[PDB]
Amino acid sequence: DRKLWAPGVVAPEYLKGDLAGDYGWDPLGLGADPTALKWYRQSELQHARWAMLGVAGVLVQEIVKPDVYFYEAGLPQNLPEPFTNINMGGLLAWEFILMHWVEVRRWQDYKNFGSVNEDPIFKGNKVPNPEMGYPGGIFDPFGFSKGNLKELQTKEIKNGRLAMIAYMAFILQAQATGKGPLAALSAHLSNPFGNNILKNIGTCTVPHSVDVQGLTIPLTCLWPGSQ
Amino acid sequence: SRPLWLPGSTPPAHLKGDLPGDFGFDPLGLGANAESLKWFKESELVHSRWAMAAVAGILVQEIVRPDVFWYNAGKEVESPLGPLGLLAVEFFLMHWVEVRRWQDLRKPGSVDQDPIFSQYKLPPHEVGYPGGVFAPFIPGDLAELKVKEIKNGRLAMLAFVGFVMAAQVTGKGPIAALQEHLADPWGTTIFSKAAVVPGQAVAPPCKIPASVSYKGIEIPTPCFLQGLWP
Amino acid sequence: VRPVWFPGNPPPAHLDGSLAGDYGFDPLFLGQEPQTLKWYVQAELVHGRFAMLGAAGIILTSIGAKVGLGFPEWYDAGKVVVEKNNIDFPTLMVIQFYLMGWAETKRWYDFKNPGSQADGSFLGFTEEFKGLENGYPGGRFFDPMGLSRGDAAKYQEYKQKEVKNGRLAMIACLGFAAQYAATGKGPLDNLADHLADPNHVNFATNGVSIPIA
Ligand code: CHL
Ligand code: CHL
Ligand code: CHL
Ligand code: CLA
Ligand code: CLA
Ligand SMILES: CC(/C=C/C=C(C)/C=C/[C@@]12O[C@]1(C)C[C@@H](O)CC2(C)C)=C\C=C\C=C(C)\C=C\C=C(C)\C=C\[C@@]12O[C@]1(C)C[C@@H](O)CC2(C)C
Ligand SMILES: CC(/C=C/C=C(C)/C=C/[C@@]12O[C@]1(C)C[C@@H](O)CC2(C)C)=C\C=C\C=C(C)\C=C\C=C(C)\C=C\[C@@]12O[C@]1(C)C[C@@H](O)CC2(C)C
Repeated sequence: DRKLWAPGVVAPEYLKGDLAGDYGWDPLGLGADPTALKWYRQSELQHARWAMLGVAGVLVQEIVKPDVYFYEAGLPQNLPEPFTNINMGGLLAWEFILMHWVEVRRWQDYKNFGSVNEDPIFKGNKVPNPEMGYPGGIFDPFGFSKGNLKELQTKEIKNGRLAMIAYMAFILQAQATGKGPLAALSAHLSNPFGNNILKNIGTCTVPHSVDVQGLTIPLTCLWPGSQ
Repeated sequence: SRPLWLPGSTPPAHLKGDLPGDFGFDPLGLGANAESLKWFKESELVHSRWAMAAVAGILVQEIVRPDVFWYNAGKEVESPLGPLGLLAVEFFLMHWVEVRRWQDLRKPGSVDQDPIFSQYKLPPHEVGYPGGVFAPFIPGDLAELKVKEIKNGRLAMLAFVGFVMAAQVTGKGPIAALQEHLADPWGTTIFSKAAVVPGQAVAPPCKIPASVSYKGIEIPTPCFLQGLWP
Repeated sequence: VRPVWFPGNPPPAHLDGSLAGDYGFDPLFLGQEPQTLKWYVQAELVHGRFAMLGAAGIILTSIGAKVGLGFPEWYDAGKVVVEKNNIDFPTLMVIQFYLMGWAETKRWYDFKNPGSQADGSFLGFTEEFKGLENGYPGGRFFDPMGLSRGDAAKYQEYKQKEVKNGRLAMIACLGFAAQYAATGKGPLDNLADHLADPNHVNFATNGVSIPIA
């Protein structure tokens, strides 16, 4: 009885509203295999949660530091004063080691549900992990999981899906116009007709490559825009 | 039921925890064959035991003798016994020791008797764990000690390989390299001196000389797989 | 049931999926006769195994050339090795055919009369040359680690892996020859050029592969 993505369209058999934010939308039928549907659901949560942090970071960073131009914020010379011109090789080493541990733990949970709940060092500590992708426990200090969990999952995925669309709008707008999200919004308001996608779509403002501390990094736009 | 290398995984069938240090790690299934595992069991102990002695020696050499580079100790050392005099004693002594150990691995209990002296003999034992004269003193339970031996041994095997690649890349000793890391931890990692991306590849230079002149002959000294370095 | 090279086309009758890497690809019915199929199964493995050695050797030496270690290109190594080391080519060629002839004749008469080479005639070796299957010698000489004597399920998995990497290597060795003829540069020299400008540097623009271009 739930509303579907389009009017008068039959939902797939395997989509029966069990998961949150289920509109019965699967034109490519990628969820037919039950095991594949679980894995894709996790990746949707990862993209949804990472994207929401991405959108929040870009917007908040723009307000606090208007001039950083997040697209270029990755360059070492643009880092804050304490970290300015830090050796990117050492900086990457921290991320690889720390992310490899965290992500393998999450991965092992998917392979064998409930195996990696307990802390490895300090015996006794555990997380409830009521459902895959929702560890809870220490990950939910405020205890919002208690109550109408199903509704909260719906709110999370719907906002997360919007963030995914929104963030890729930031990327394409930066590539085409060379301005951040808020800056582009101001430009449209000033001259709604003269300054819009109909004009900017034909230009890609990203240089072919950059030199990061002597290492050349290729760069590209998402379409063959006029460099 | 027992701690595993990857918690939550299922150990392979051929691994059941009987051997010390059996944490169920065998992704390639090299130990599936019963006879192959028996041989591989011996080599792990021998490799680990050699590595532990070697790693301890290199550290002690640097502390006691900081000037000499353990990598260059081969040519630096001078003794009256000469190059080939040392090698001759080493070959014959090692040939005897290794063959006897090898014979016990094939047919256990046949080389326990002392050749020269009749009265002395080695008590019954397991392959790879000789007893009696070799083990005058045992701090505690053997089962616990065997696990301690392999775990330290496995770490030592990795440690020695760390010395070689650090020595070849940084051209320094183990402790000297560590002091460099503590000085500038961010700018000294392998990530901070090498990187490969589509279109460019930067690798550290091999700091060991290509060739070594030692008593009128030239000894090649190649960096290990220098062409595949990151 | 099992996947096939051309989805929707029933596999040939003589290909029942028992062999490793079987996708029912035999459009010309070259292996319809059961006895001839045994000969080609082993011919494919020998071709695949040599190609894997060839591809790995060509790739590794090419990396040595690009990095500047001084290795010559695979198409010049033969001339360089002979001249630099002062080797008589006809003597080296003859030695190869004695060693290959002895080793490969033994493989020939094991195919004709399986188990015949494990009779102790050759230096008293009686079990290292018995053979496990067609094209899979086994034994403690050709399989010292006993990966064919351990788990049965995983050994069948390796047979699938061996043939597919062998077929991929065979295609690669054809790529090395075709690329050298069209371009006249080394394998990784071509790879570097493609990564530089993939759009404007490839076979469609080399001026050879597509003459009408
Ligand atoms: C969510 C992650 C993330 C995203 C979306 C971006 C996005 C961006 N960064 Mg940023 N970065 C990110 C993380 C990081 N960046 C940096 C460091 C930098 C620098 C130094 C620079 C950027 C730049 C860029 C731009 C790259 C444009 C492009 O086409 O690149 C994609 C180009 C590629 C060649 C890679 C495409 C494939 C894929 C993304 C990488 C996959 C690699 C594999 C893991 C390798 C595996 C190897 C095998 C053998 C095991 C863009 C704004 C550049 C910029 O500002 O330009 C104006 C720039 O100079 N970033 C670090 C290190 C702390 C990150 C760590 O996570
Ligand atoms: C575990 C054994 C062992 C190891 C790992 C090393 C390692 C090293 N030695 Mg040392 N040595 C070893 C034993 C010995 N060395 C020497 C004498 C020297 C000298 C004189 C020199 C080195 C040098 C070196 C370095 C570079 C070697 C190289 O690239 O050679 C490339 C490879 C070769 C030259 C030959 C490789 C031989 C092969 C691996 C084994 C051959 C087995 C025999 C045929 C079997 C018969 C012998 C008996 C004993 C079993 C490297 C740190 C050099 C150095 O200081 O560089 C900075 C150097 O000049 N070593 C002696 C005294 C005879 C040893 C006795 O055991
Ligand atoms: C009547 C003569 C006669 C003929 C024509 C053959 C022919 C053959 N026999 Mg032989 N045999 C013969 C008599 C006998 N054979 C055997 C026992 C065997 C056995 C057990 C085997 C053969 C095999 C073979 C084949 C080897 C193919 C090859 O490429 O070899 C290449 C030849 C060589 C590698 C050796 C010769 C090399 C060179 C001419 C001499 C070099 C000498 C120098 C000292 C080299 C030193 C180098 C060092 C220092 C680096 C070949 C069809 C083999 C085969 O294929 O079986 C299926 C095999 O396994 N024969 C006995 C003993 C009962 C014989 C008695 O008369
Ligand atoms: C069938 C669609 C189509 C195709 C195949 C092309 C092909 C091309 N366009 Mg054109 N273009 C189109 C439609 C299309 N265009 C439309 C509808 C517009 C008005 C928005 C433009 C505006 C435009 C500009 C301003 C420029 C090009 C240029 C180009 C070249 C590629 C480089 C570039 O920057 O493209 C960028 C073009 C796009 C990303 C348009 C993608 C259109 C998709 C495929 C169709 C669906 C669009 C959809 C209805 C939404 C429209 C906008 C929306 C706000 C309503 C290439 C010859 C460049 C050129 O002339 O180089 C010499 C150039 O500068 N196009
Ligand atoms: C794998 C073992 C090994 C090897 C091959 C070497 C090799 C070397 N060491 Mg090192 N060393 C080691 C372990 C090893 N060491 C250990 C474990 C220690 C700590 C105790 C040391 C402490 C040490 C010092 C303090 C010095 C060296 C030095 C040397 C060099 C000259 C040796 C010499 O002149 O001996 C001459 C030989 C003798 C005077 C008689 C030695 C008799 C020994 C003690 C008999 C041991 C027998 C016993 C059964 C062995 C069990 C272990 C074994 C199976 C691994 C040479 C490169 C010297 C150096 O740096 O030169 C540049 C140096 O000063 N080593
Ligand atoms: C993860 C993500 C973004 C992450 C961004 C991050 C971390 C950004 C970080 C930083 O920016 C900061 C904060 C500050 C900067 O200074 C630095 C960087 C580092 C740049 C986006 C995902 C974005 C993901 C997107 C847009 C995915 C869209 C998927 C769609 C539409 C799929 C549709 C369908 O597949 C279905 C569902 C079913 C099928 O039947 C039919 C079809 C149609 C195939
Ligand atoms: C491509 C190839 C074969 C392809 C066969 C195909 C598609 C067959 C297709 C079909 O038949 C089927 C299946 C079924 C039929 O119904 C239909 C058709 C369509 C007929 C073999 C390559 C086979 C390739 C091989 C064996 C390559 C070996 C290479 C070696 C040994 C190289 C050695 C060296 O390179 C080093 C290492 C260093 C250098 O310096 C020196 C040298 C000597 C050059």
